[PDB]
Amino acid sequence: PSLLAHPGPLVKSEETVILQCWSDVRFEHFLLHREGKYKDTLHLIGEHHDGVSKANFSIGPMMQDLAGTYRCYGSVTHSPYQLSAPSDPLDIVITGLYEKPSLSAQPGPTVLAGESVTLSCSSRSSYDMYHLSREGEAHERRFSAGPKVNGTFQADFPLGPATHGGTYRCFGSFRDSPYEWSNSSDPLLVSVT
Repeated sequence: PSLLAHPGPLVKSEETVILQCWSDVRFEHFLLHREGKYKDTLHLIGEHHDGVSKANFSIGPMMQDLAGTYRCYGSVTHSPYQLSAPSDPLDIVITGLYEKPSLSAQPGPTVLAGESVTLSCSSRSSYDMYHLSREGEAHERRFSAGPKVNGTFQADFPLGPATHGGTYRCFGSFRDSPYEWSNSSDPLLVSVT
């Protein structure tokens, strides 16, 4: 069973996101499970169309307790449901809780293919961790304040040789609450020619 967030895993406080469970395997039920100290499971009757089974879970107005790692399971029995193998884990985080950092490009937003571009994320408020996100991509990059316990005001993300353009966003977070992030910085569209 596969699991993906719509429109994505970064969820603004109090908004809602949809986590969709789907498989080729015709499951009558789908159980969306959240790990952690707020572990829980949601259940939805499956739906089959072009030979595929899927369920859309609406993750209620985003709240801190709803953030964390999720996994779903297909099932074909009646409660207690006999569960299939879990999907790959998917982290969901709540954003919009702290002052957005500033995001900028060293060469600049417009660069030549093959030339190096570096993004800097900064803030007058210290963050223990900075996150660099690119629209359309799952992997995120991180920069830690490290062992030091008083956060850091800046994070540089060298992207290396420009290859394809993209829209970037960065966020700050604290060590004691890793799934809770700041408001997004203004998006930075990078163009390569």
